[PDB]
Amino acid sequence: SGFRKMAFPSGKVEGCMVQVTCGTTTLNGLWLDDVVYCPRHVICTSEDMLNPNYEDLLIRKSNHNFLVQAGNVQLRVIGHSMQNCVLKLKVDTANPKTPKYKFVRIQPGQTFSVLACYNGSPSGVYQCAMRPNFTIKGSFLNGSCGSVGFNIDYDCVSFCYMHHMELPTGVHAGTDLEGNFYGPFVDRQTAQAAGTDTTITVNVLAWLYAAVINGDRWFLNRFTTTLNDFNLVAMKYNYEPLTQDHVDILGPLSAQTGIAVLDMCASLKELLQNGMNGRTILGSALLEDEFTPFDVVRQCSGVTFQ
Amino acid sequence: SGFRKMAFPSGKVEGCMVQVTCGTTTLNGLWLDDVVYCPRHVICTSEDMLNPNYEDLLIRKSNHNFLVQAGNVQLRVIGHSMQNCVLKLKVDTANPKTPKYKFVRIQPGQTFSVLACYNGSPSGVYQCAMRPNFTIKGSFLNGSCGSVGFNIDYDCVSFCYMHHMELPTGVHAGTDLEGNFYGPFVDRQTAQAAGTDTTITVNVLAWLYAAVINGDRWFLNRFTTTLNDFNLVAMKYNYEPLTQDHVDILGPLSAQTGIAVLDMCASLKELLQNGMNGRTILGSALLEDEFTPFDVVRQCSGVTFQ
Repeated sequence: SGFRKMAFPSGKVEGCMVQVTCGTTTLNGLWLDDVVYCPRHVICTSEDMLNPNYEDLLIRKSNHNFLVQAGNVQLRVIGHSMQNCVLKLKVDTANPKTPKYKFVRIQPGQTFSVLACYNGSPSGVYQCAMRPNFTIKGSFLNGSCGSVGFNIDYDCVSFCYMHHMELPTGVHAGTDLEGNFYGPFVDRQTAQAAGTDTTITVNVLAWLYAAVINGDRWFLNRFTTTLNDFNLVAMKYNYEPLTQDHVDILGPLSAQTGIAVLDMCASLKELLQNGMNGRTILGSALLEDEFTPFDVVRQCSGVTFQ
Repeated sequence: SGFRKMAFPSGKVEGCMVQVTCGTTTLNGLWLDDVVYCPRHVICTSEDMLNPNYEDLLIRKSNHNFLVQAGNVQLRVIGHSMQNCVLKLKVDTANPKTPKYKFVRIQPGQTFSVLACYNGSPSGVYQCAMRPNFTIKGSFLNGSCGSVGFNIDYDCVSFCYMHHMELPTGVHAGTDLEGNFYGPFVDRQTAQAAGTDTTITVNVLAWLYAAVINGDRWFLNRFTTTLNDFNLVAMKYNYEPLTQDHVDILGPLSAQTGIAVLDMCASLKELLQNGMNGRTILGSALLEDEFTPFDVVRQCSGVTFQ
């Protein structure tokens, strides 16, 4: 038993992290096959970030201007191209540690593991979620750019996030592995405002199911509710509205615990109005929304990977 | 910026996990060099656990009774010995992926990363702490026995925990890599009661320092206090008493933020009495004690590893 904020094993990603240097800037890159992916603002100086013209900055760069280093082995750049907001440096050597990988663009509310790196060297791993405003609440310092978020399906590594910038508000924004930013953000140092950071209601319900599995049942009440009457209360507290698709995803958890989705909603509705009265749920005094229904199933059933 | 419950990269440990089977029981093992370490209750049946005599059970076992499997490669057991509560199965093949490792016995309050495994296959990684009652609040299912806790110092992997059993209360107990249990626990299925689970005060202070670094300062008050007057209030709330050694460890954090240790204690003392009044600190409505002062420095400065 027990429930922890669990990340995926990062071994298969550690062997793909390299150090990319272009001029004075040095950040991390993702070495898969004979291509290295990195944020395109590696070609910028501290002054260029205020208003960069990436097309013009890239003209004055040649293949021999990029220093790709894997530990102590130097990679030779044979060709460079800019796809959206990422650079694709084609190197001469393929990565022998290239795993069965895949590029995926996730939706808000999904979770993934982040491997924070500095100078191509791994520093730590943690789990987080794509907020509804397309930001993530991560832990990044200067030089962490190029760190990647990923999930694992048995033996396949699904890359879904590359870190690009920290907003003046302390939250983090990045792109998929094709160079398309999540949200309306751009890679320049300017005041960019994010929207309302709502709570991922479907994730909260999955977390309450995990609590019942582990013995916490005090929040179970005698009431029920309707999908509409719940969303009416949810919107008032800046909670994402619940749809029928969300009910279908919670089906397995409903079957294992013997508690209907709408009944669990009635317990949550009560919690949203009356609070938690100093009690805790799974050792937390707040409602957690960084576990998806799949995360709960995976952790409460012991799913392994290559 | 930002602050996350960060675990160490598990790549160097993934390559050391194997599957150990003896009769009907199958659990995980740690393959370092030509030796495989695993819990000794792998030789027990479900009935033997109620009152096992490990000496007598081990006599009826030969080297060819243990099935050590690394992925799809079979290991040959050449010699077995029982050191305290762990079995040391000497195999014929040395692990080519053996990292610079080290066995260490940690003290209560220290933190480490856990690699939860099933059938020798990694499942997830999370960070946790050795509670003052020598238990850990982990996430383990049946078959997770043999999973290891570890830290990383640059290129050296320090193994400090092996999981053995789940207590009837839902908490977890295990041994160091020499087979000595943490706490007064034994590897048999019987009612074992743990003591008072107090709060690790030194870790809470380190966490408050991390908050100030990241912009949360509302808890900073105008008071101060003495080491004795604080411990008087701490003991009332089941907090570990603070010693001078703890003050010395918080020195660097005191220098970076410009806030004296005793002043931060005065802020904590206030929080312990008046509560948090619905406010949060680093996104938490409770006082966190699973970050050591070293963890905070490491995450707020970007320490990398091999």
